[PDB]
Amino acid sequence: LIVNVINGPNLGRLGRRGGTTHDELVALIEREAAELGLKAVVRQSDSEAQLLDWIHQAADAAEPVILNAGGLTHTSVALRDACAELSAPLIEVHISNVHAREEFRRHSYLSPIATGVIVGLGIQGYLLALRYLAEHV
Amino acid sequence: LIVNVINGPNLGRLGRRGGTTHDELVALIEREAAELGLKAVVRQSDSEAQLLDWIHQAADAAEPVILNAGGLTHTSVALRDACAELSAPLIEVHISNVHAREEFRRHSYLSPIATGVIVGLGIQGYLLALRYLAEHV
Amino acid sequence: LIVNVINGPNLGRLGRRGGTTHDELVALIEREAAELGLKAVVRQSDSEAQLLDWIHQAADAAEPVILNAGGLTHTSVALRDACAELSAPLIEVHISNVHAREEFRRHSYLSPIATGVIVGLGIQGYLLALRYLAEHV
Amino acid sequence: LIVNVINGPNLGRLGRRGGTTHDELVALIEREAAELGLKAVVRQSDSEAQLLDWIHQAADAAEPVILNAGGLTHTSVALRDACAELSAPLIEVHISNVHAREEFRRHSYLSPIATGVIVGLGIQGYLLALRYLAEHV
Amino acid sequence: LIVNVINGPNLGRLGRRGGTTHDELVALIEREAAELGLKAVVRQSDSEAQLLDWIHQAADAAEPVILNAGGLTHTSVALRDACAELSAPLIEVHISNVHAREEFRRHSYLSPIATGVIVGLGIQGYLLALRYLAEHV
Amino acid sequence: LIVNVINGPNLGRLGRRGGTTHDELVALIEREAAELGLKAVVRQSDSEAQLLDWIHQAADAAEPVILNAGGLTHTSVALRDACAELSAPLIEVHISNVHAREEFRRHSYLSPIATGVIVGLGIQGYLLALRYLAEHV
Amino acid sequence: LIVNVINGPNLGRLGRRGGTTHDELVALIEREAAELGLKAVVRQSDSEAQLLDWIHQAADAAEPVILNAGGLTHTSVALRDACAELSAPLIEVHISNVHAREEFRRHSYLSPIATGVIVGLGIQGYLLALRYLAEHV
Amino acid sequence: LIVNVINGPNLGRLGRRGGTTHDELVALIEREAAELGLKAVVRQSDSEAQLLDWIHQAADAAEPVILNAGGLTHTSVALRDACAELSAPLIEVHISNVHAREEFRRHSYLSPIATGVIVGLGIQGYLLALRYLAEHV
Amino acid sequence: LIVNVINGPNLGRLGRRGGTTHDELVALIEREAAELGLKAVVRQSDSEAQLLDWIHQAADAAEPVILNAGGLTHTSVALRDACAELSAPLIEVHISNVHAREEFRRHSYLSPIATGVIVGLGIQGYLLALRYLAEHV
Amino acid sequence: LIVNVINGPNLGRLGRRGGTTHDELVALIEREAAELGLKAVVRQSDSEAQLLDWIHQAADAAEPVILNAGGLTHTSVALRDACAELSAPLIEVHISNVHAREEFRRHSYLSPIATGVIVGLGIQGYLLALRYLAEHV
Amino acid sequence: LIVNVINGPNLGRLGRRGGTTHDELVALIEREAAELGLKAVVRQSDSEAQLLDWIHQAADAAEPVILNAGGLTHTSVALRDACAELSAPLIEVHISNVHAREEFRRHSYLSPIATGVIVGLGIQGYLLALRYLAEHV
Amino acid sequence: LIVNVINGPNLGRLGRRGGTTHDELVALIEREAAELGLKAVVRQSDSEAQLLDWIHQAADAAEPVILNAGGLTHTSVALRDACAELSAPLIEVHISNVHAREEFRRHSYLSPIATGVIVGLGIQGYLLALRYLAEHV
Ligand SMILES: O=C(O)[C@]1(O)C=C(CO)[C@@H](O)[C@H](O)C1
Ligand SMILES: O=C(O)[C@]1(O)C=C(CO)[C@@H](O)[C@H](O)C1
Ligand SMILES: O=C(O)[C@]1(O)C=C(CO)[C@@H](O)[C@H](O)C1
Ligand SMILES: O=C(O)[C@]1(O)C=C(CO)[C@@H](O)[C@H](O)C1
Ligand SMILES: O=C(O)[C@]1(O)C=C(CO)[C@@H](O)[C@H](O)C1
Ligand SMILES: O=C(O)[C@]1(O)C=C(CO)[C@@H](O)[C@H](O)C1
Ligand SMILES: O=C(O)[C@]1(O)C=C(CO)[C@@H](O)[C@H](O)C1
Ligand SMILES: O=C(O)[C@]1(O)C=C(CO)[C@@H](O)[C@H](O)C1
Ligand SMILES: O=C(O)[C@]1(O)C=C(CO)[C@@H](O)[C@H](O)C1
Ligand SMILES: O=C(O)[C@]1(O)C=C(CO)[C@@H](O)[C@H](O)C1
Ligand SMILES: O=C(O)[C@]1(O)C=C(CO)[C@@H](O)[C@H](O)C1
Ligand SMILES: O=C(O)[C@]1(O)C=C(CO)[C@@H](O)[C@H](O)C1
Repeated sequence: LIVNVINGPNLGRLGRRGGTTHDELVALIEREAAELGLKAVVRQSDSEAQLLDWIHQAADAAEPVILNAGGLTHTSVALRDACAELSAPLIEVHISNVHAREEFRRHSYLSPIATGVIVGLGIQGYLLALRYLAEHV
Repeated sequence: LIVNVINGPNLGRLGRRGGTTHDELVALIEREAAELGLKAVVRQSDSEAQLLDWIHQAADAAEPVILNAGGLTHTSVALRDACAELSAPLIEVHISNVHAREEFRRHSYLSPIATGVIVGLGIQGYLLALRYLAEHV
Repeated sequence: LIVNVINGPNLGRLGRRGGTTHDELVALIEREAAELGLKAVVRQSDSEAQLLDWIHQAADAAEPVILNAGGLTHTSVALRDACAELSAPLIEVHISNVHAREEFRRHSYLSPIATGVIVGLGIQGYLLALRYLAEHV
Repeated sequence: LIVNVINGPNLGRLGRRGGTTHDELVALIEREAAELGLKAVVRQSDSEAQLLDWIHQAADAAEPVILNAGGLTHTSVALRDACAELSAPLIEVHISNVHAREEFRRHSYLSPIATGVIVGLGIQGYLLALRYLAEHV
Repeated sequence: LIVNVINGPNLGRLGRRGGTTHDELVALIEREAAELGLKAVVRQSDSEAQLLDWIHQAADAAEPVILNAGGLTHTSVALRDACAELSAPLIEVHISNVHAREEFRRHSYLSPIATGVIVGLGIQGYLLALRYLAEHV
Repeated sequence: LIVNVINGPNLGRLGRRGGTTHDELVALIEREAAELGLKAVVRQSDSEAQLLDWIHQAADAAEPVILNAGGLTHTSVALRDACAELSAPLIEVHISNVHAREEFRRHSYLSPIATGVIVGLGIQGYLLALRYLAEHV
Repeated sequence: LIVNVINGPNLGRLGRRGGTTHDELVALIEREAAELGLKAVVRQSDSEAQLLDWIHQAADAAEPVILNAGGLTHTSVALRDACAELSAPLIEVHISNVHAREEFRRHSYLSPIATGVIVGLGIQGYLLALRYLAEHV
Repeated sequence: LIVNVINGPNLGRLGRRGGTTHDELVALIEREAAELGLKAVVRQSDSEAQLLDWIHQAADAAEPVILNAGGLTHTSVALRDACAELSAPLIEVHISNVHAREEFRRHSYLSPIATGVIVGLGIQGYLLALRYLAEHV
Repeated sequence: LIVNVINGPNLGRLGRRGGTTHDELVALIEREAAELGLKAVVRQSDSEAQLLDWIHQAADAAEPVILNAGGLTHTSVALRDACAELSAPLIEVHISNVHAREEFRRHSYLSPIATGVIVGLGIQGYLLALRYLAEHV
Repeated sequence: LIVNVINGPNLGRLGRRGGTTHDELVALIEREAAELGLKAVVRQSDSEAQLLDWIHQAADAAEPVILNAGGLTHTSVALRDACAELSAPLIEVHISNVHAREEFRRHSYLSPIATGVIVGLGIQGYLLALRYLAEHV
Repeated sequence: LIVNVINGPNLGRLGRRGGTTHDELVALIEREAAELGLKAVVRQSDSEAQLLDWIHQAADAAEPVILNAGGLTHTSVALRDACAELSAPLIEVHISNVHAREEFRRHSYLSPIATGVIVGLGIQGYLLALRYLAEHV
Repeated sequence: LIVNVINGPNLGRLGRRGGTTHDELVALIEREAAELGLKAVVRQSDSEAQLLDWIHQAADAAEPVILNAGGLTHTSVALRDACAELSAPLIEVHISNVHAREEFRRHSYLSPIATGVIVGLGIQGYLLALRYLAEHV
């Protein structure tokens, strides 16, 4: 019924970073989420402690999370441990294809405790992640 | 307009392997592909040489491929080299979450030369992969 | 009651490869298997897709497998995934002592999902593998 | 004519460790060894220095050894160097399937200087190891 | 005379994470610390920058620290560098046994610049850490 | 009610190795163990086979063990396998901070099958280990 | 015309950490920067999210950055990704010689996407970094 | 007198893959092989089992092989084991310079059991390989 | 029109090292190079600085190089950097099959910046390398 | 008062290698060194033995060295051992950013025994290195 | 004045292992040690606990040790820790050249805490080790 | 009858590097070599090409070599290949204990093709190496 979309560091910068901005991204998600009969609560923070607080809320609330954690994907165990609490499905999103880049990008602390992972499908990955969650209730 | 869905070894065995069989899988894909205005040509082979021949056809034809190559994902460079020819988008599909399993499963020769990757969303990954390709023409 | 003996690539070549040929090997197994009150269905293929099809049959049928997969032992995850289905015991056979050779030979994708492993006892390993299966029904 | 069965540390504890005890194990081996026309001299020690002294005796005497060295398998070069002297066949036995366990268990200092290796066939591995030695004189 | 107990990310969640909550934990520490003739100043933050500021205070003040840094243990050099300043003893605490879990958990940037480490003794580790500090003034 | 304190090689040498000797150590433990309402049975051996025999006794008896195995910590799988039998809690003790020394010292075969680990708190670690066991019956 | 000097965690502590404090450091930079005809905007934060926000400003503004990111150098991909946006030159500064210390300090996520790197020249590295930027406009 | 030229997977695709096709390649080899007084029997297959059967024929026949095994070079031990039988010279051919590409391409299971290796000289490598074999009878 | 053949350390010793000496080698190359319509300028030095000076000349002159750098192949980046300047083709020659020897021999700093590589074809590799260069002008 | 600038192999080639030649480089250094009140003695050699002899002179003389050792940076321990003697400061210079290139370039035997390191600031690094040495007497 | 020669496991077997036996070895050492004005106390044990007890005696007594620890060289930290106590010189002896054998033999826990090491000079290494100790008092 | 003592780079510097100089070293060797009935031809060079030329002479001449190759020990394959020619014994000498230093010092390309190795016995190692060669003719 409710989905939490959580974006980590440097995901404010889309565009600036042919560029669809985060404000547009929120717009998209929220539209494609109203057709699915869902509500999308989309947030972005550069602060790990903020991201954690949001994932705590989703844990207590048992609402599924769609998480594009940015560069913390590859480095953060604190984040992963907060994700591990979640009882509702967790879906890991990457806009770029990470496996086509630096080799250090090919490890994710989050993948192994997520339900599943979408990578390289761009902005639409978010929308697809939504559609998975709609069809699994 | 046309999408090639290609399944590698042991993907005949779905079910037998709560189990949705491959025949059902073909049924699904072909239905969700008719709503998208697409045609889905879905095949499965245990033979690498067959898989290659199908990817050659898709290369010459420039039709996008959705490829769940099975255990050849982790081992086959021949396959990857055949995928590399493709001019149309390539999407890598995994039913199980591979990153939640054996560590050797977390390397894919295909990922780095694919457009993108879906993992752990089950049978639906195929359907989502479709939807990406529809929205990108 | 029935045992499947499956030999992978280059195991046709025994002798040619002091040499007991595969035809002799089949002869042996089938004799020592009649004394044990068993039936031995012994096959050999250079084709992975064939090997898989045979292991599929043994999976559906729930008949134990004795598998000397050759050089695919060290490289094939597809094979291992097909072996993983088996409900009846799986025994991995190696004629040569693999640990006495190249270091890459000392990893087997099959070992960890087999019941057990015989290595370096030559042609007789097959016969011993039989005897294990007889005494465990 | 004579076979030395040598068990390393913690192999006294079988049972205690559905459990067939070492005393039963000795009983087994000695019975299945009388049918083969062999004599089985079965010993067990937690002391490496004792194990070595027994392998020295077998070296001087040129009597084949069946050796389940326990956790010293994975760690001991001293043992391996004592085994290296043997002129009669050496067979390495493991009750559990070692490759199905911790990854550190998948290296054996003994394997490369043994004639061959049996793993995961339980208590019977000893009996099979016997049968190899009978048929090779 | 004064001890600083510092808990890192996700240590607010004890219980929720049979569960003794952090508020209970603070209660414990502060009780067992009054019997030892000590004062326990116990804090928790998800923010690394906050944790650092607290460790700066303890550095300037030369008051011993008991630090359970959470998932930052395994990843943070910034934290370790702040701990390195401390002149009073530093004790690293882990509730779970970390060595019994994922292999990446078995490296701690903090251990080598701590006085010592307690792991897997649960909530009591904190109390024991206290008792070390009491007996060493 | 009874605790087994077991010290491995070179732990006789405390002092000789500002030095509190083992005889003093036994004295300590036995005093702090009488206040806790416990009995401490403290032994030390340079012989692995002896250490194993003591851990066998504790296994059969189901009495908790406090084990400082010395340099066998880092090398011995035989020891670890004997510790694995224990049903009562096992606590691993290190006097020095091992993580502050050679890098090879930072792996312990014992840690992952122990209840927990104390490191770098000196002689007192033993006393703290006691106190854990008292409070957990 | 304008240079951004950005210092990461624990760089407030210079001195306390023969010690020239950060306030002195700012004093220095700002003096040697007025002789070069430049303006130096020098900031320090323990918060990664703050550091990122400052690097975002420098990215949008296209003003060169001199960045001593502290312990986040060795661990942070989020930081590196924010640095990657910069169009103006980026210079990485280290006061201590990092290659003369722990081996983990010899990898920097920042180096490969920086213009260049100064290491071990102490406080003056900042001043030299300035002088590079003056001579390259 | 006779040379076997064997091409592995995806070597049908030359051109399609400035492009000289395989049919042209066969044409070349067969021309430059008639001047050398040789006969060239050139085949190509995507099927490993076919490649093996051809190498078996060359083994029995003791006719030298020129082998460009494609992506199976880097992955196949079965192939290597079939090549190992050959008594006549084996020459490994690569059109592209493999060492100038992905790092995984820089290991060949075939190289160590070949007579020698040609890499990066393009289509002509085949012709040079011929010329070696002519001058060595 | 002109080819530079450059041999590194210990290549004076051919023969001494069934042995064709370097003087013979020069003789060969110069003969097979006159039939190809080429001129071969063949040199050998044990001195890296000399080898570099010769490769500098070939760089300035834009004349192709055939380089058998000896043991500097596996160790020298200085050499590789000098080879990198060359605009004319560079061909790496090895008399022995290097991949059939020590594992450290299987890395070449030169391979990745060469046009191509010949290995294990003996003295003739030089002659083949010539023939490549003739046919590519 | 005197500074030794020492350039290793292939640093003669600047320009040839938009290009400022070594002769220009010497010109620069010597000018910017006269303003600093210093004398710059700048040399370049492709010969390691020459470089060593120059560093021996600087060692005996106790005059600081600025050393851009070229490709010997990454490979030479002999050089590093000669640098280790120096009592006056040693500064390591790299024109290119080495960390932005091949991964093997990111280890320097010299860095850990140098005072400090400048990398990627081009020709000016030399001038900055000078300025460090002037301000530190 | 007194030297302790200590031989580890399997060093009883010299000869049996052209063979000079240990009894001869003791004879040698004791003769060449009387000419040097020394006394040689030569012992051998397969038991680590015995070896340790002897090294404890040499530690307390401050008499130099010549130690050929056999296969415990490569595996034993307990031994190394006992050797670390010694105040008198420790010399590590190996009869065979260990670096010419298996790669695992090329690490010695003892080397780094020994005064020095002799390897591959056969039985005489002992005599040379003596001569070092004579000339260093 | 004749022994070649060859010292590599930076071994001129003994003393300067309590210091016995090389001139003294030559003096020593030549004295202790006259008592042994030998002649010692002792040379030192910083030039690898010189060292090689000397080892070539010893190869042709079949006179044993005592080689302390300095930092080229750890890096040079060219040297090792020149040493490999020698028919007379080769003894590797190190003054310092190399295993007590940097970890990169614990690999020697020379050790595996030497007769044996002396390390950490200082200047006397040379004299002992002599004595080995005297007693082995
Ligand atoms: O582009 C993405 O999807 C990505 O997850 C985001 C960031 C941050 O921009 C990067 O840190 C990741 O490597 C990739
Ligand atoms: O389940 C999947 O999606 C998967 O791609 C398929 C197979 C084959 O069943 C496995 O070989 C892969 O590891 C995972
Ligand atoms: O000899 C065997 O038992 C073996 O399994 C078979 C082959 C193929 O001959 C090899 O590929 C294996 O390494 C070993
Ligand atoms: O169970 C076995 O066969 C085994 O060899 C025995 C021990 C000791 O119980 C373990 O140390 C080995 O890992 C496995
Ligand atoms: O449970 C612990 O003691 C621990 O330190 C805490 C966290 C965070 O909950 C984890 O990140 C650590 O891996 C283990
Ligand atoms: O000091 C300890 O606590 C320790 O467990 C003991 C020994 C043996 O003295 C060492 O072998 C260990 O590395 C550390
Ligand atoms: O001293 C430095 O220049 C340095 O960049 C700073 C810190 C933080 O003090 C450390 O984290 C770095 O390793 C080194
Ligand atoms: O181009 C070649 O020579 C090559 O051997 C062929 C293929 C298959 O095209 C690739 O799989 C190899 O990496 C390189
Ligand atoms: O034999 C060769 O072709 C080779 O290039 C030459 C030398 C030097 O003899 C060796 O250093 C190389 O490993 C191999
Ligand atoms: O460009 C440099 O600064 C450098 O030190 C020089 C050389 C040699 O040109 C290269 O060998 C180094 O990798 C980088
Ligand atoms: O031969 C030796 O000198 C040696 O130290 C002894 C043994 C035991 O024989 C081996 O375990 C060592 O690897 C080598
Ligand atoms: O001191 C030695 O014996 C040594 O061989 C010599 C040098 C060069 O001084 C060093 O390069 C070696 O690491 C050690």
